[PDB]
Amino acid sequence: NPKAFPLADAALTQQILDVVQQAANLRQLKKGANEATKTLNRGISEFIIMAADCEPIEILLHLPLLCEDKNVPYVFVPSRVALGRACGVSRPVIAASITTNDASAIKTQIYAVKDKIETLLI
Amino acid sequence: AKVVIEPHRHAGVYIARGKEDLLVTKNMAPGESVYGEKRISVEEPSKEDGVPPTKVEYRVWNPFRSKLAAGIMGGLDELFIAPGKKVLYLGAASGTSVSHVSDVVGPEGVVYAVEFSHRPGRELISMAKKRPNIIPIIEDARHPQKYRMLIGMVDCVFADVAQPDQARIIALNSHMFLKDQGGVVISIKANCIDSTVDAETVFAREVQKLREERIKPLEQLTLEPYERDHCIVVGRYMR
Amino acid sequence: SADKVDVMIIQAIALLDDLDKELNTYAMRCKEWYGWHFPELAKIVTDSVAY
Amino acid sequence: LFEEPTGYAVFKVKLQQDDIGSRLKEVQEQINDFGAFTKLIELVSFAPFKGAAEALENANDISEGLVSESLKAILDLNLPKASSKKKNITLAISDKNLGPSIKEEFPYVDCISNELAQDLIRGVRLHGEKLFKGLQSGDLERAQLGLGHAYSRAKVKFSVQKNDNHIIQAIALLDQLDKDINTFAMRVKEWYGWHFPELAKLVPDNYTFAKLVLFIKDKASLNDDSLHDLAALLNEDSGIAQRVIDNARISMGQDISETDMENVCVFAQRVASLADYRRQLYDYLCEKMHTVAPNLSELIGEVIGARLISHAGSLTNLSKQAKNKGRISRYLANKCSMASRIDNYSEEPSNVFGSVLKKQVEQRLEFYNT
RNA sequence: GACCUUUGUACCCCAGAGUGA
Repeated sequence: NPKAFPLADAALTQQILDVVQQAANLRQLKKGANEATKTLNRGISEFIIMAADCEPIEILLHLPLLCEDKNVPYVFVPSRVALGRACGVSRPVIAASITTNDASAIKTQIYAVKDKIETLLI
Repeated sequence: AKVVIEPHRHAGVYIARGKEDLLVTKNMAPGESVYGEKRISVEEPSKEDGVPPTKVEYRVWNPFRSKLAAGIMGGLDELFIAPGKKVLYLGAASGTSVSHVSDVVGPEGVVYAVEFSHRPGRELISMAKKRPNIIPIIEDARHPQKYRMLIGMVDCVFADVAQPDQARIIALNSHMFLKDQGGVVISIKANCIDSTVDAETVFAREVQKLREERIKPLEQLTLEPYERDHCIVVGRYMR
Repeated sequence: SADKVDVMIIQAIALLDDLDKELNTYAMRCKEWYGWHFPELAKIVTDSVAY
Repeated sequence: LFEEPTGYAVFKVKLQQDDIGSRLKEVQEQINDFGAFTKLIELVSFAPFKGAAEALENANDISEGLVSESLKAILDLNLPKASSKKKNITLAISDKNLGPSIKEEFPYVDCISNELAQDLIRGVRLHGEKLFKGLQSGDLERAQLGLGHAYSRAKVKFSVQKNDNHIIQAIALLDQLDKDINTFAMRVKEWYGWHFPELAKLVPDNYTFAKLVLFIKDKASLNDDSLHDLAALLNEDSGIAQRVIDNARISMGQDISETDMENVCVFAQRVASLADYRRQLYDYLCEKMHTVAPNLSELIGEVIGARLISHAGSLTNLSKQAKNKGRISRYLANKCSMASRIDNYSEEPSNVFGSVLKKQVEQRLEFYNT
């Protein structure tokens, strides 16, 4: 029935958009459910961001099944326009993937976002 | 192609030799595929009358995709799951392990699968239509008293559920549905319990509260080649 | 006859085994299909014709 | 205390009387004795479900702390003890939540659940087979298996879009049927190639040729008129029938008896059966292709849809995956990947999302030209 | 007493899991 769970609140959404902004600054970001599915195959994916205003929505339902197979966190965001904007990118991106790097300059922000997401998934 | 296959020390798990150390089991489903695994066909047929030629395929078992094959390749002393027993399985994430546990429990043995996330459950209903030994029972794990009629008494319980609070979950299942002197095997993901602290104190209090519920641990181990920051613990009930 | 007909046995016994191959082929196909509705039958009755 | 608890299973609803438990405490004599004996408990009464529809509906009720009415009827047994509520009976069960329900419909009855994992309740289920007093056991654990199928299958599945393998069986059985058509077709064209060596060089069709050998059996009577066989399937004014008049005169083949021909009538009837089931099954594949994957048959039609899902094995398995022609084929790959994920999820693929998707394929189809 | 390989014919003319303004 809901099909839009979990959907994030306000300050977590802008927090995620800022983390995606520095992630696009550090080329540690994947753009597209095609690419995101490939990163879920290679096991390099930290977590997955999906949009809620994508028409249709059922093209994006494969990512929770593949993530729950791989035990990977995921949270919906309401805008695909702002989700495109946080990529340093001027046309919308429906879904983005966070890649794995322990040498990442922004790693603590990624662990805090995974703390909020993994808090919300339970 | 050209490999040879021997019976290992554990009953029900078969070793494959030898241009890679490979771990295989017998498939009771002819020519099925669960995740694009590759199958090795080796037979002891007969060209004589009265006996038709056998067709036997074996399935490899990725230790990256399951925790138990990673457990066996890492070295582990005994396995409580053998031909003949009953086994209660927790965690149902993709059903990939459930095929191999269904292989190792034999056609005598019964596999009991538990999940609450309703969308992967239909896959296991389909595999239940494929393999006639995988019995799904779909419910929240936290209330096993809600399906008191729905399962028998079990020799051994395996838990692969990542929670912050799995200790009460195996407490209720262990107090309810387990036989005397059975086996309890628990999987642990490190950061699921806590992440603000070392994993090792989490291991100590994990074995501690595990020991408060009348469970004797035998040996734990760390899986450094295969799945980093992850450990499995093997113990007895009322030993 | 003009040919001294004996070749038709050689044809027919070449056809009979392929007929049984189609027989257990389509019988197992029917078992694969009908197993959805009623799987518990093949362990009890195993013959194709009675199936 | 005043104890008289209830054993619950798929196996019959049973009321058992107790003598006394151990008010003695948790040591390693009483637990290890009561693990395996387990006398001090006797079977008073019981009642079967014996409805495969009945048991599951009851199982949701006990699974949600809700009583059934046969449970009230089996809790109508205290009469030779001269009363209820002089008893102040204490029940002990497995559920917390069922307690306040029984206390609601019974003020006569004290009802607790302490202890929740009271080991006497383990003492029933660790020795249950021996208390099958008049009860079967053979299909009883089979009712355990299938009733577990009934619960887990019941709560999430309603046979919604079942054709994840039926389409694959249809295309595989169909293709092996066509290979089996060419099998008998070569044998019939060899056979009538003996008796009449020219019609095999005339009609290239298989089923047409099979009916021709089927209903004639004589190379001096096969014409459009006297008798009429090219006035029913084909018309006599065709360019074939004049060559049939041409061929029925100048034949020099072997003249064979009827006994050799009746076996060939069996062969032509086999060809007729094969053509029958392949046309009907082809129609069925059109129907369920229109049903279970509508947007895919909007895009690429029936055949490549059935073949590609026949590669992946299910629409879920196709769903989880990902010289100036491969731009078009790549575009079709992406949009068919999208349409598959549409068709996977519940009856919004009944709409025309794939139709405007094919309109986008028409737009890209305009785009490669310019 | 004790099915395997070669010649000729038809078809296919070979981006998917590639890369990522």
